[PDB]
Order: sequence, then C-alpha cells, then structure tokens
Amino acid sequence: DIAGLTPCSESKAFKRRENKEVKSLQKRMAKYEEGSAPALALQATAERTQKRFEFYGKSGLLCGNDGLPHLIADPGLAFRYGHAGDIMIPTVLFIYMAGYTGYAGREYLLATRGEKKPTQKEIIIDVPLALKCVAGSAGWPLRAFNDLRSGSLLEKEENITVS
Amino acid sequence: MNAAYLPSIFVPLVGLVFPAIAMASAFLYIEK
Amino acid sequence: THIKPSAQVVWPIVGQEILNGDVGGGFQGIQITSGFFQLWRASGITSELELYSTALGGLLLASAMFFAGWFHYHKAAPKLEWFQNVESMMNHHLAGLLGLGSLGWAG
Amino acid sequence: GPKRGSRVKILRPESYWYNRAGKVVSCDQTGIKYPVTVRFEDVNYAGVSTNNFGLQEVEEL
Amino acid sequence: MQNLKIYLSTAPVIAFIWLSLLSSLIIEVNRFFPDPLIFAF
Amino acid sequence: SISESQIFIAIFLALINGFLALRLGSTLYNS
Amino acid sequence: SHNVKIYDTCIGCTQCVRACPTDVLEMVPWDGCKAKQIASAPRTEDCVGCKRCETACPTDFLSVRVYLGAETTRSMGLAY
Amino acid sequence: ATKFPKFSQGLAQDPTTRRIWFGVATAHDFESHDSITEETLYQKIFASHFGQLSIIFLWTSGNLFHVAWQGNFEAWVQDPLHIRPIAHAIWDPHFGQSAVEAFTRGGASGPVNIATSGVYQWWYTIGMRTNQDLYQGSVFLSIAAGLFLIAGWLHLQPKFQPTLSWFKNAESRLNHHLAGLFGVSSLAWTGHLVHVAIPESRGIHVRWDNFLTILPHPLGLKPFFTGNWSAYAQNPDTINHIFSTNTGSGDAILTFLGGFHPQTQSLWLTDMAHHHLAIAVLFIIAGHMYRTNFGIGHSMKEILDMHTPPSGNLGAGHQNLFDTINNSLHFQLGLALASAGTICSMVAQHMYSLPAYAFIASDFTTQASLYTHHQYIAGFMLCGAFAHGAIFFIRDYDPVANKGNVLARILDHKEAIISHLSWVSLFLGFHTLGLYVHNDVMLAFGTPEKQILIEPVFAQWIQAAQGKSLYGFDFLLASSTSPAFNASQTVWLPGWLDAINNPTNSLFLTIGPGDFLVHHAIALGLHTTTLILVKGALDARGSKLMPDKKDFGYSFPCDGPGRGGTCDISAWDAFYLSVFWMLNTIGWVTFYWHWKHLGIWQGNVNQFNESSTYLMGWLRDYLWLNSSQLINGYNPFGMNSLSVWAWMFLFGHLVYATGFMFLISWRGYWQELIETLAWAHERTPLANLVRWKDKPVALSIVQARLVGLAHFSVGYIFTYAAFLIASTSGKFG
Ligand SMILES: CCCCCCCCCCCCCCCCCC(=O)OC[C@H](CO[C@@H]1O[C@H](CO[C@H]2O[C@H](CO)[C@H](O)[C@H](O)[C@H]2O)[C@H](O)[C@H](O)[C@H]1O)OC(=O)CCCCCCCCCCCCCCCCC
Ligand code: CLA
Ligand code: CLA
Ligand code: CLA
Ligand code: CLA
Ligand code: CLA
Ligand SMILES: CC1=CCCC(C)(C)[C@H]1/C=C/C(C)=C/C=C/C(C)=C/C=C/C=C(C)/C=C/C=C(C)/C=C/C1=C(C)CCCC1(C)C
Ligand code: SF4
Repeated sequence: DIAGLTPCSESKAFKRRENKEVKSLQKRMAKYEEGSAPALALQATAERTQKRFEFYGKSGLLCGNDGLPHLIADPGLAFRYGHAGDIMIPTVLFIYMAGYTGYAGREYLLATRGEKKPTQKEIIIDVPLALKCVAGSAGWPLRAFNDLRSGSLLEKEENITVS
Repeated sequence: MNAAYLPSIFVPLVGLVFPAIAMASAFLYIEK
Repeated sequence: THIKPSAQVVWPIVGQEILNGDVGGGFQGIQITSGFFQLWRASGITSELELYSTALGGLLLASAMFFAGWFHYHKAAPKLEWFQNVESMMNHHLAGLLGLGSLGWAG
Repeated sequence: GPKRGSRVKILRPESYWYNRAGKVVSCDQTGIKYPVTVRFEDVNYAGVSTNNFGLQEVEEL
Repeated sequence: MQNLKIYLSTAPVIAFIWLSLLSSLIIEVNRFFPDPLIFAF
Repeated sequence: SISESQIFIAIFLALINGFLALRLGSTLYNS
Repeated sequence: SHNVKIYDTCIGCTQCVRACPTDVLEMVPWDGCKAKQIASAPRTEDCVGCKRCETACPTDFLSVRVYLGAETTRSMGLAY
Repeated sequence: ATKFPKFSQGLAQDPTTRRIWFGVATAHDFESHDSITEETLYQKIFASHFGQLSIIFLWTSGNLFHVAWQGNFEAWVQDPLHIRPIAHAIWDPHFGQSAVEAFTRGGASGPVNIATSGVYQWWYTIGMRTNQDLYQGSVFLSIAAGLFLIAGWLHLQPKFQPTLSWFKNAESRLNHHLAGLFGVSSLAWTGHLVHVAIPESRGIHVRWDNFLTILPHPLGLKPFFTGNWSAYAQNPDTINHIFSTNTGSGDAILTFLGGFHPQTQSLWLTDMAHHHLAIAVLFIIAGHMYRTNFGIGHSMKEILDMHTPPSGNLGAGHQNLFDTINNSLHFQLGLALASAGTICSMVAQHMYSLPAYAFIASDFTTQASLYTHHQYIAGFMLCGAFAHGAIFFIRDYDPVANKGNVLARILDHKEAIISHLSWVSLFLGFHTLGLYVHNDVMLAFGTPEKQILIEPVFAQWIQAAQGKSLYGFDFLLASSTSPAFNASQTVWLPGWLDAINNPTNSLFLTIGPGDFLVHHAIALGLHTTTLILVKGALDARGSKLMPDKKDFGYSFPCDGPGRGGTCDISAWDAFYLSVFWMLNTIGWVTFYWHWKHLGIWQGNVNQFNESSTYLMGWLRDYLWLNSSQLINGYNPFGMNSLSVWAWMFLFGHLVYATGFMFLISWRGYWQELIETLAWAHERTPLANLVRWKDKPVALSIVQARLVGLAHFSVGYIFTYAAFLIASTSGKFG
C-alpha cells in the first residue's frame, strides 16, 4: 500500500517476528517445572507479548519488508490514509506536555521576580507559589496568545547587546 | 620498463641525501 | 560446582525482565561477580536465617554509628589534646583493632 | 545634574549593564570626567556591582 | 518544623522528589498500559 | 615498454623545472 | 616587549600597582579623578603578561588592558 | 633583520625557539610583515599562484609518468575488469623475501601498489591505449608548468610588474574567466571528445598524426552551418555497443540518451560531448555581461547599489559593498573557498551515482577512495571559508562605510542567528540520539518490534517525482499521465528511467528507516559546525565578556584568568573547535555512504536497513566484519597483501592518540619540566661544553592546539583511509 508498505496484520515477516519470539521463550521455560515461579514468570511474558502483536496487527501499523512497524510524518498522509496516531496526534500531546512545563516556568520567574532578592527565591522554591503557577499554567495556549497580542510576552528592546 | 636501475639511485638520494643537505643548510640559516 | 551465583532480581516492568538469566536452582536473576557466596561458605553460613541476622544486626549497628557521629560532634566533642595522643591511638589500633580482631576471627 | 537614587538607563557601548536599569548612588558636583556612580542589582563578570559613568551616557528613566 | 520545611524546599530536594513522582508515575502507566507505540486505544 | 631513451629526456626536462623554481623562489624571497 | 596602556576610567585604587609581580604600574598623581590619582606604566619592558592587573581593576570595563607584544629574555621570564 | 624570520622583527629578535616555530607558520601571512604596502602584497600573492599552479602540473606529470613507466596500462586496457591497475613500485631497502613477493601483485615483475587513486580509468574513458600516450602527455605538463615558473620569475621584475589597480579590476577578470577560462575551455574539451575520445570510443585510433585526415562525423559542417542540427543526434549507438571497438556502433556525435552505457555502466560519451558544448555556449554568452574598456556592459557597484529594497527591511541594502569586497582580500577568499568547497562535495555526490568514467562501479574500491576524498577536502575548505570570514570581520571590515548595509544588519542581530542555530542543533541533538538509544534498548531486550522507525516519506516522494516506481505514488515522471512524462518522453526519459529502475547502479539508492535517522545526524553535524563558525565570525568583533577582540589581534591565547577566566576567547580558538565537528559530520557521511554500499556491492540490502537503526549494528556489523581482514596483515603467521594497511591503521591511532597529549595537557606543566632539564644538561659534565643558542621553551599556547589538531586529523584520516581501502580491497564488495 502506502510507500510500498503493507499493514502489519497482513504482513508476513511480522508474523514470523511474533511467532519466533515465543518459540525461543517457551523452549526456555521447559527447563522450569510449574512449581517454580520462573515457569510462571516466563509464561506470563509469552502471553503478555502476544497481546501486543494482536494489538499492533489490529491498530493498522505499516510494516515494511523487515516486518517492523514504521510511521509516517506528513499530516496529509497520516490523516487521509487513516493512521495519524503515530506522530500527528501525539505531536499535539507533547506540545501541551512540554509547553505546560515551559509556560509554568515563565510565570514562576515573574511571580518571584519583584522582591528584595529574587536569587534566594530561585534556589529555595516556595512550593505554594510554584503550585499556584502549576495550576495557572493550564490552558497556556490561550494564555500565550494573550501575552502575545497584549504585548506582555516579549521584553521588547531594553535587552542588552554587545557592539 | 628498461630503466630499472633508477630507483636504487634516486630513492636513497631523495630519502637520505637531500634530507641530509636540506637538514644542514636549513639549519645554518636559522642563526646568522 | 554448577549453579552460578545470583542475588539481584529485576521487576518485570518495561520488558526488562529478560535481564533475569536462567542460572540454577530453579531461579532467575543477575549473575554475581562480587563473591559473597564464596565468602559465606567459608564463614560457615548455611541457612537464610544467618543472613537476616546480619542484615538486621548490620543495619542495627549502622544506626549506632550515626548516633556516635551525632554524639561526638554536637553533644560531647573531644578536645585537641585528645586527638593529639598518637601513642595511645597507635597502641589501641594496632592491638585493639588488628590484634583482637584477628583473635576474635581466629575464634 | 542627575540626582541620587533616581533610576537610570545606560547606553555605554562596552559594559555589562548596557541598556540595563540602575540606581545612582552618588552624583558629584565637580569637573570629573566620569562623575556619576550607579549601582546595579546584577553582578558583572568580574563580580562588580557598581561603576562610574559619564554624563553623556547615563540617561534617567 | 519551620526550618525542616525550608530545607525540603531547596532545589535538589524538589528535583529529587518531583522527578521521583514523574518517574514513578511514568513507570506505572507502563504497568497497566503496556507497550504504547502509537496513540490508538 | 617506454623506451629507456625517453625516460632520461623527461628526467632532464623535469631537471629544468627544478632550476626555474630555484630561480623563482630566490627572486620571490629576495622580493 | 609587552604593551600596557591606561585609560580615563581609572579610579586610582592602586589595586593594579599592588598586583604587578615585576612592579611595572606606578601611581602618578592626577586631577580629574575622585581620589585625584592615576596609574601609569613606565616599564613596558618588565610587564611579563600576567594580566594580574586586569583582574584587579574594580572598574566595569578595565582601566588597564595589557596587549601582548613579542617576548624577550625578561618578558619570557627565563632563568635560563 | 638578520636572523631567520626576516619578515618580522618581533620574531627576528627572540632568544628562544619560538622564533623558529612561528617563523615557519607566520610566513605565508603577507598582511603582517615589516612594511608591506598594498601594491607589494598583491605581488607576492600573484607570484605565489604561479607556484601553486606549477606545483600541480608536476604532480600530475608524476602520476602520468609513473603509470607510464612503473605501472601496467596495456595489460589493463585489455582486461579492465579482471586485472588491477598498478602504481609506482615499492623500493624499500627494508623487506624480507616474503613481503617483496607478497607485494608483487600485478602484471609487473617487482612489488607494486595496486592504485586506488582512480586516475587510471579517466585516462581510458578519455582513451589513450598506449604507454606512449601517457609519456607523451606527461611531458607537456612538465613543459607547461615550466612556463609558469618562467612567468612567476617574469612578473616580479620592475618592468613587467603589474600595477595595483590591475589587480583590483574585477570586471575584466569575470569577463575573461567566465568566457575565456570557463567557456573557451569547454569548447576545446568537446573538441577533444568529438575528435579523440568519441571516435576512439568506437575503436578508431586518432592522434596528432592522423588527426585532421579523418572526419569526426560523416557529414561536414554542412549541417552545422545550414542550421540543421539533427544529424549529429540522428544515429545514436546500440544498447549492445561494446566499448573501444566497433560493434553496432552508432554514428552520432552530439546526443543524449540519458542513463548509462551498459557495457561500461558509465555515462554516454555523446551525452557528455553535448554537455560541455552547451556549457561552453552559456558561459561565453555570460562573459560579456560586465563592462570593460568598450564601455558596453555593467558596473558591479551600480548593479548592487540599486538593490536596496524599497521598504527598508534591508535598510541601505547593498551599499558600499563593492568597496569592502574589492578591498578586503579575505572577503574574496571566504567566498572562493565556500563556493569551491561545496562543489568539491557536489562532485562527490554526483560522481559515485553518475559514474562518468568507463568501468568504474565495477572495481569498487576506487569509488570509495574517491567519494571520501572529495567529502573531506570539501570539509576543510568550508571550515576555511568561515575562518577567513572571521579574519574579515576581525580586520578589514569597516562599520562606518558599512553603516546600514546588509553586513551591518547581521551584526545588529548576532544572537538571533546564534540562538536559533542553538535550537536546531539541540533539537537534532536530543531526538536523533534519543531515537538511536531507544532503538538500542528495544533491540537489547530482544523485541525490535518496539522500535521507533519512521519512513523517510519526503525523499521517497522526491524519488517518486524522479520516477522511481518502487513506491506507490505516481506523480510527475512516475505517472505516465502527468504533463512531465509526456514532455520528456521523446528525449531523455526512456534511457534515464532504466538506470533509475535497475537496482544495481547506485543512482537513487532505495531509502528507509536507517537512511532516515542518519540524515538527521548529518543534518546535526552541519548545524553545530556552522554554529561554531558563525559564532566565531560574529564574535570576532566582540562579545559581552571581552569587547576588545577587534583590537586585540585575531589569534591570541586568552585575556587571562580574570573576570571569570577567559579561555579560547578568541576567534581562532572558535574555528579550532569546528574541525573536531567537521571530522564527525564528514565521518558520519563517509561511514553511512560506505556501509550502505557494502551491502549493495555484496548483493544484500538486509545488512543495512535491518541493523542500521540501532547503534550496535554500526559497531557490531560494519566495524567488526571489516576489521577481520585489516588486522591479519601483520599476522605472525605471515604477511598478507594488506599488511601495508595493517601497519598504517596502527600508525593512524598512534598519531590520533599522540594528539591528545597536546590538546589535553596545557603549557605551564611542560614549561616547569624543561626548566629541570635545561638545568640538568647545563650542570652535567661533558655536556657543559655543548650548549644551545636558542633557549628552549615550552611552545606557545596557540602553537600546541594547532599542533594538537594536526595530530588529531592526521590520525583521524589514516585510520579511516586504511579501513576503507583495505575493507574493499580485502573483500572486493
Ligand atoms: C601543509 C603542511 C605542509 C605539508 C606537510 C609538511 C609537514 C608539516 C610539518 C610542520 C611544519 C610547520 C609546523 C608549524 C608549527 C608552528 C605552528 C604555530 O605555532 O603556528 C601558530 C600561529 C601563531 O599565530 C600567529 O602568531 C603570531 C605571533 O606573533 C608574531 O607575529 C606578529 C604579527 O606580525 C608580530 O610579528 C609579532 O612580532 C610576532 O610575535 C601572530 O600572533 C599572528 O597573528 C598569529 O597568527 O598561528 C597561525 O597563524 C596559524 C596558521 C596555521 C593555520 C592552519 C591551521 C590548520 C590546522 C591544520 C589543519 C589540520 C590539517 C591536518 C591535515 C591532515 C591531512 C594530511
Ligand atoms: C522553565 C524555564 C525555561 C524556559 C521558559 C526556557 C525557554 C527557552 N529555552 Mg531554556 N533553559 C532552562 C529553562 C527554561 N528555558 C534551563 C533551566 C536551562 C539549563 C540550566 C536551559 C537551557 C537552555 C539552552 C541551552 C537553550 C535554551 C533555549 C530555550 C528557548 C527555546 C526552547 C527550547 O528548545 O529549550 C529547550 C530546553 C532545553 C534544552 C533544556 C530545558 C530543560 C528544562 C526545561 C529546564 C527545567 C525547567 C525548570 C525546572 C522549571 C521549574 C518550574 C517551577 C519553578 C515552577 C526558550 C526561550 C534554547 C534557545 O535559546 O533557543 C532559542 C537553547 O539553546 N535553554
Ligand atoms: C581498643 C581500642 C580501640 C579500638 C578498637 C578502636 C577502633 C577504631 N578506631 Mg579508635 N581510638 C582509640 C581506641 C580504639 N579505637 C583511642 C584510645 C583513641 C584516642 C587517641 C582513638 C582515636 C581514634 C580516631 C581519631 C579515629 C579512630 C578510628 C577508629 C576506627 C578505625 C577505622 C576503621 O576502619 O574502623 C573499622 C571499623 C570496624 C571494624 C567496625 C567496628 C566498630 C565498633 C563500633 C568497635 C568500636 C570500638 C571502639 C573502641 C569504641 C568503643 C567505645 C565506645 C563504644 C564507648 C575503629 C572503629 C577512626 C575512625 O573510624 O573514626 C571514627 C579515626 O578517625 N580512633
Ligand atoms: C581568457 C583570458 C584569461 C584566462 C584564460 C585566464 C586564466 C587564469 N587566470 Mg587570469 N586574468 C585575465 C584573463 C585570463 N585569465 C585578465 C584579463 C586579468 C586582468 C583582470 C586576469 C587576472 C588574473 C589574476 C589577478 C589572477 C588570474 C588567475 C588566473 C588563473 C586561475 C587559476 C586557474 O586556471 O584555475 C583552474 C580552474 C579551472 C581551469 C576551471 C575551474 C572551473 C570550476 C572550478 C570547476 C570546473 C572543472 C570541472 C567541473 C572539474 C573537472 C576537472 C577535470 C580534471 C576532471 C588562470 C590560469 C589567477 C592565478 O592563478 O594566477 C596566475 C590570479 O591570481 N588572472
Ligand atoms: C587557498 C586557500 C587558502 C589560502 C590562500 C589561505 C591563506 C591564509 N590563511 Mg588559511 N585556511 C584555509 C585555506 C587557505 N588559507 C583553510 C582551508 C583553512 C581551514 C583548515 C584555513 C585556516 C586558517 C587559519 C586558522 C588561519 C589561516 C591563516 C592564513 C593566512 C596565513 C597562513 C599561514 O601563516 O600559513 C603559514 C604556513 C603554515 C602555518 C603551515 C602549517 C602546516 C599546517 C599546520 C598543516 C600541518 C599538517 C600536515 C599537512 C600533516 C602532514 C602529514 C604527514 C606528516 C603524514 C593566509 C592569508 C592564518 C591567519 O591569517 O592568521 C592571521 C590563520 O590563523 N587560515
Ligand atoms: C560524543 C561526544 C559529544 C557530545 C555528545 C557533544 C554534544 C554537544 N556538543 Mg560537543 N564537542 C565534543 C564532543 C561531543 N559534543 C568534542 C570532542 C568537541 C571538541 C572540543 C566538541 C565541541 C563543541 C562545541 C564547540 C560546541 C559543542 C556543542 C554541542 C551541543 C550540540 C547540540 C547537541 O547535539 O545536543 C545534544 C545533546 C546531548 C546528546 C546530550 C545528551 C545528554 C542527555 C540527553 C541528558 C543527560 C543524560 C542523563 C540524564 C544523565 C544522567 C547523569 C546522572 C548523574 C543522573 C551538544 C551538547 C555546541 C553547542 O553548544 O550546542 C548548543 C557547541 O557550540 N561541542
Ligand atoms: C562568514 C563569512 C565571512 C565574511 C564574508 C563571507 C561572505 C565570506 C561570510 C560567508 C561565508 C560562507 C561560506 C557562507 C555560506 C556558505 C554556504 C553553505 C553556501 C551554500 C549555499 C547553498 C545554496 C545557495 C543552495 C541553493 C539552492 C539550490 C542549490 C537548489 C536549487 C534547485 C532545487 C532545490 C531543486 C533542483 C532544481 C533547483 C531549482 C536548481
Ligand atoms: S587601573 Fe584599575 S586598579 Fe589600577 S588604579 Fe586605575 S582603577 Fe584602580
């Protein structure tokens, strides 16, 4: 299909790749009589591993010749051809994960800025003031636009330069 | 190749002799 | 002569339980190069109960040291003259630690 | 000219406080080349928190 | 208790405590929801 | 297969390219 | 011989002159200073290049700046 | 000045050996001497170019002459595939009976070097087929070079010494170098192709004897002058055409069929004859652009000065640049290396995939030894393009006349450029390494199914536009419908779609997950190399720490351990750090090129795209298998024919490892050590009588780093030069 790939469920080497692991695993657990937890621990992993195979085959990942599932970047490809969960969705997740801690770091420096000596306030955090920021940081996309358009996000031209 | 005796003549001259002279003369010119 | 030494055991999560090697005695864990097992045989330690008794006793006397550490700085701290006695200190370390500590072990 | 305690911005090209606010600790009434003395909460590379400037450079805000 | 808090508010303490709250959480998310390659569920 | 005669012709021809450098390098360093 | 030159910015703190291990910088009296004192470098001969001067200047950007020139028997500090 | 460094009296008088060391390394810097006027500075330069230009020719006449004399040619010409080209013989007084014999591999009697240079085919695909031709050719370059050493001597005398403003006339050079140097040469070269190479490709011997008795084409110039130009293109060769003979040989001269020449698996010659003949016509037209004595043309400056955009986004735009450029040499040299540097690489990108010469991509190891040459030699040239970019800003840049220019706008924002390169280089830093590590762990714990693998979508779709049909796309040349395939269907599509779809030739190798992850490392290496160099240029003037660097010199050790202990504060030390990255981002390339090809030369695509993702395959597969052949050279059981490289590969490390002694251990330690020795030698008996003139001293700060980075590179090159050659010479792909 896409890019000369095939869905991993209808792949073949992928099916080798799944059923070659259990063999090497089970031939190993034949050395432990069931009265041993190692007989159970190995068993539980073989059943744990097969779950993910039926998951990867189902979810529709694309395995190339090797049988290993690949991904696809472009929105116009992921979206239209149906699998965007590889990056396109989690690339939104991350930004909200990263910007949240990103923007929660900016407010704290603002709130702790005006004082007698902000320095000791950076070493020793007052967690309540940091908590009020961790709370306030949520919905940073809407709070970033506003510091952006109100003009309070940038520090403008009093920055220092050299020559 | 018909010239075969040349390398035995040159290589020692260019691997030793010239580096012997260019070692001496280039030295004496460092201090005057 | 067969079983290889092992202590550390790896929790199953994150697909890392493969680190547990098939070793011996129906067990899965990391190899040991430290050499505790081949000491504990030479100390005449057989059951697991001797080990718990050292673990606790070792962890108990450890707590006695930090109290000694607290006690000899904050509470009762020797003076300079006390640390200036080498010949006492050397009589004791050489006889007390090494002299008695060898007999005790020779016993 | 400029007065003590009032905030300042510094346009001196070579400086660690160039375009950075500072508070005058003292201004001399004299003919000194560099009469005004400012003070900055920030620290220089040298560890210097104070410096003398010229009237042409210091500007009060 | 005054001064015990201020110490617990030092930089390396929170750096330890708060990462060990992520680390633990991110570890256990993988305990119940194992092997998450793509967001498909 | 190159004739032994040609060989010395070339080596002598490259011998002149040794003097024209010495004449250059002098005049250049002498400046 | 190294070059050392001094600028308007001096406060006359003498903190340079105390630094020089060869005692190059020597305080010359002056007028426009707050303390009415200015350093100066009569010997560019014996500046070794330590730049212990430039570390000592309390001035924001230095009143002394050592410009390393060529290096002689003295300015290499040779015992040989 | 009496003593050795005659050109500077600061060095001329030094009691120590630093007079000696700098005397060598300060030589070629002509802006710094006793008194160098503007006129006499251009003099020594323009004389020196005669030096470089003459040195090259002799170097070529050597290659020609040796192959003509100590090497085999005819025997190779007969069997290009099944026999090895030979280079100069191995003369060592040091050998045993075994190593002599083991190195006599070839057609010759004595021990010789199989020549991996690659020059040996470019003679045959131009075509010669006698050792006489090589000797005949090796004499000219000896003669011709003699003309410059004459010219070099000839232009330094007062009479023929050219005036300064002769050098600064930039509209005459361009007109000449474009049309005369570039263009006219391209004519002559198609002249050579049509008259010599192409007929000799079909097995017709033409030399300076029979040259003008034999038509290159059956027609005359009738078709050329009537205006009818499809005759020359009318009768191309056959697919089964056998090279250097006449079998089904087409009659055409100027054609292009695209694709290769399946016997030689190289480019069609008529296709090249058509090429240069077009380039000849372009330059010759483009050399009349700039004005000369005849008053018709353009003025360089009044082209520029009208380009300030009518907004002010660029402010004054290009204004007084033709001042800075035509005055600053280093500015002109920064462009020269940057322009020529990239092309060196561009050569290497095309020349493996489009193997112009006949019967390369057959013998493999002469591609590897080349592609790496032109990547490294392209690396150094760019790192020098930025250095002289810094020497520009540190010295001959003027902020006054440039006020509001485009150069001054960049210095106005230094950080933006510096800061964003610092973001891109970190992004590629964490994520590219972060994936290799993730892929490693997943394959360590035994499930590769968990790996992060991304398919390089774009460069796949780019190859789809190119028309590689292995993918599912069909846009432009891939789709027979698109208004592209229909346009070129008549000319270069039919051939060039065979070469791209016949997965033997390396044209557009199929890409994949390993291909994806590497191109980001490559992309990483390009940014952090620029990030360093772009910094050293913009901070050459000054930074917040030391804003004197404009007046403190260019290359200086430091400002001393004040105000935070400045070290490497200069702009030379900034460049100094680029080389270390230059040698990675080139090392990553030349690795990634080698081991993608190894699998393809060895007939398997699965060694790479399987194990290419995780970093162990690079170590476990590419490094481990290749090393087995190299280390057996010096084997105590006997000498292999790779024992040459087995030794050097060790010589490569020991220099690299020596290089750390200079980079790590700094001076003050060694200066106190020499003190103890100059005391011992001084007060010891029988050595009292023998003493030094120049008092020994631990060499200068900057001197060591320079010496240090030399060892680092010389060692970095010889290992990979030995590993590459002796891996493909041991296996033969
Ligand atoms: C190509 C080699 C030929 C073929 C090989 C032959 C074997 C090589 C044997 C080595 C022979 C040379 C050894 C040189 C060591 C000395 C280097 C040194 O102390 O040199 C340091 C000098 C010292 O700097 C100069 O130092 C000068 C010192 O001042 C002097 O100059 C002042 C300027 O007027 C005044 O005159 C003053 O009186 C006087 O003191 C000034 O400071 C100059 O401004 C400053 O530039 O630095 C310089 O200028 C730097 C100039 C070098 C830049 C090139 C560096 C490139 C690094 C190599 C790249 C890796 C290559 C690996 C290749 C591997 C593949 C095979
Ligand atoms: C939370 C505060 C904060 C914020 C808002 C930023 C924001 C920024 N940094 Mg940054 N940085 C920070 C902390 C922060 N940084 C710290 C603590 C360090 C190291 C000690 C750095 C080191 C750093 C470098 C070296 C670079 C940046 C860059 C950047 C810019 C691009 C973003 C990026 O890719 O960074 C990527 C971030 C990193 C590589 C490291 C960040 C590591 C985390 C985020 C620091 C921990 C945050 C802190 C614990 C939050 C406490 C919250 C609590 C008190 C309430 C952006 C302006 C880049 C730049 O200028 O490009 C424009 C750049 O080159 N920063
Ligand atoms: C028989 C008498 C005796 C003994 C056994 C020791 C034993 C020891 N002394 Mg010591 N000491 C003594 C007399 C003695 N001292 C006297 C009289 C002086 C005065 C000059 C000192 C002054 C002195 C100094 C200044 C230092 C020591 C240190 C040490 C320890 C050696 C470091 C080490 O590896 O320990 C190995 C540890 C073990 C083998 C574990 C056994 C430890 C247990 C608790 C036995 C300790 C007995 C000890 C005598 C205390 C008993 C009295 C107390 C319980 C009331 C060791 C515990 C060093 C040390 O560790 O400081 C804390 C050290 O720096 N001693
Ligand atoms: C037609 C007239 C003409 C011609 C032929 C030349 C020719 C030359 N001049 Mg020149 N000059 C002229 C007029 C001319 N000039 C005039 C009128 C002036 C006064 C304004 C000057 C002023 C002048 C100066 C001041 C200097 C020169 C220099 C040079 C030399 C440059 C080095 C060189 O050849 O690069 C070799 C490069 C090529 C032959 C082509 C390179 C093209 C690109 C880079 C690559 C293309 C090749 C191909 C793709 C690669 C494959 C190669 C193959 C082996 C595989 C060259 C001999 C310089 C020199 O060397 O000093 C003598 C120099 O310093 N000239
Ligand atoms: C045509 C290209 C070209 C030209 C004309 C110049 C010209 C110049 N460069 Mg320059 N440069 C170039 C390319 C070029 N460079 C490239 C490609 C780089 C990057 C590597 C540099 C990096 C560079 C730096 C960093 C500096 C210069 C400097 C200079 C000036 C003085 C050079 C000097 O003193 O050398 C004199 C001769 C030597 C120093 C010879 C030293 C030998 C070197 C170290 C190589 C040793 C390794 C050797 C090959 C190993 C042999 C292996 C074997 C034993 C097995 C001069 C204007 C210097 C300058 O202007 O400072 C003010 C300076 O500091 N250049
Ligand atoms: C393998 C060795 C190595 C590595 C990894 C780096 C990495 C880096 N160099 Mg560097 N460098 C090196 C060798 C190396 N260099 C050498 C030999 C030289 C010659 C002197 C230089 C010279 C040099 C210069 C001159 C410059 C750099 C720059 C950079 C940065 C480029 C951006 C990047 O890729 O970030 C990727 C970053 C990483 C891969 C760091 C990985 C560490 C992980 C992600 C975090 C820690 C892991 C773990 C949590 C630690 C646990 C520890 C334990 C106590 C808990 C980066 C930090 C440039 C820079 O500043 O960039 C902004 C720059 O200007 N370097
Ligand atoms: C730092 C320094 C000191 C002071 C002055 C100085 C100018 C020297 C300054 C600059 C130094 C240097 C070396 C700067 C830049 C170096 C570099 C990396 C130059 C490379 C530029 C690359 C360029 C354009 C590529 C442009 C686009 C290309 C090919 C592709 C075109 C095309 C595409 C993409 C598809 C095929 C067909 C078509 C349309 C032709
Ligand atoms: S130079 Fe710096 S230190 Fe020496 S006197 Fe002037 S100000 Fe005080």
